[PDB]
Amino acid sequence: YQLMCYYTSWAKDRPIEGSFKPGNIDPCLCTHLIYAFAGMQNNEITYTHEQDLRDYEALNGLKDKNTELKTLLAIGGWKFGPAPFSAMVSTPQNRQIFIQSVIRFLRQYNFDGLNLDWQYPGSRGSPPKDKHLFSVLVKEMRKAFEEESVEKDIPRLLLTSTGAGIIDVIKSGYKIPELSQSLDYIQVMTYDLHDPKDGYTGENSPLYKSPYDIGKSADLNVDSIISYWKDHGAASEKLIVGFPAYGHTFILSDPSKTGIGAPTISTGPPGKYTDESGLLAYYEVCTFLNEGATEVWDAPQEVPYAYQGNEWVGYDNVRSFKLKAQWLKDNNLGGAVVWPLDMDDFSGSFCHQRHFPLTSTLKGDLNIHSAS
Ligand SMILES: N[C@@H]1[C@@H](O)[C@H](O)[C@@H](CO)O[C@H]1O
Repeated sequence: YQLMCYYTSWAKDRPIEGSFKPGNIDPCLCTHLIYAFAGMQNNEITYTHEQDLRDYEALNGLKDKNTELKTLLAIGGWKFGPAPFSAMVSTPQNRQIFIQSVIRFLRQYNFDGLNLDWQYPGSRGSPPKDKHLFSVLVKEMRKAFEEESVEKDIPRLLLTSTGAGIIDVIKSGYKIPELSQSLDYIQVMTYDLHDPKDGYTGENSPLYKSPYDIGKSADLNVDSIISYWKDHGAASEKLIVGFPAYGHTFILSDPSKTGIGAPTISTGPPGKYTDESGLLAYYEVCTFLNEGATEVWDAPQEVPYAYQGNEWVGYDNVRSFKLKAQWLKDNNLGGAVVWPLDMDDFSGSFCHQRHFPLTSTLKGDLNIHSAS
């Protein structure tokens, strides 16, 4: 199995004790490390900020301590949006320019591969044709990586891609049979399945359906999502399950109702270090628990959730990860991806359970392999 881990670029911009630098990561903890996000300019891959080139050098410099470790560069993301991709895949000319720049760029900075993260190739403003086009880009990109590897004579560069965790998004933007043929891996976004927008309390990455999940919500769970992918042509070995190191905060309209499906008003207040609304890193949830937040286990969905006053949090802990890692033996080889690493108690300061409690669990249960 593979233990992939995301390293956010804006993580080192958090308050000192909440700041995570690329060289602070354990080289033997993951099998694949993915870099926050790269940018695009003139249908050419490029960095987001000059500071980045220094993160690349430090990120790949870990391959000295762990020779089997592989690093990938991710382009895309939610903020990025579909617009730039739609325009880059529009013509074979633009396509060939991106692909070559991705090769030059990746080979120059010592990356072993590229992670495409086109947030939804068929929705959010992307036309239906992009479902077909996205497929073309992959087949084309896979082929050049292949030629480059033959002529230059070096291990081929990996090509992965994220995949929707929402049925209706998968149907309009992903050609799974063809895609599962050209990609090396598919990181499935099995998280954010419920958010304060829904209007009720829900869970971030539930393993199973909730006795309250009705209609399309019945599929809003790891088990159902993975099965849809598998049933539509995706190879189990190539599927990589999403493991979030954070939770989502809601605000109960009645502190009397603190269970799943409880009526909500809005997202929760920003956390001390991760400054957003609606979220809380794993280590930030530990403080919440430590300050008297009533912790309860969701048996039907196999995940935890806690609450304080009118503050509700749906997250994941070591127990939910272990339970999820055992389920992962659905020949769901390949394995899991931690999203994001910097949101795990990397220092042991907040959750007094040593470094990377969540990732350490996945690593042990997936028996991560490394002659080091
Ligand atoms: N590439 C990022 C990932 O960090 C995240 O796993 C995915 C689904 O949320 O969103 C993307 O934009």
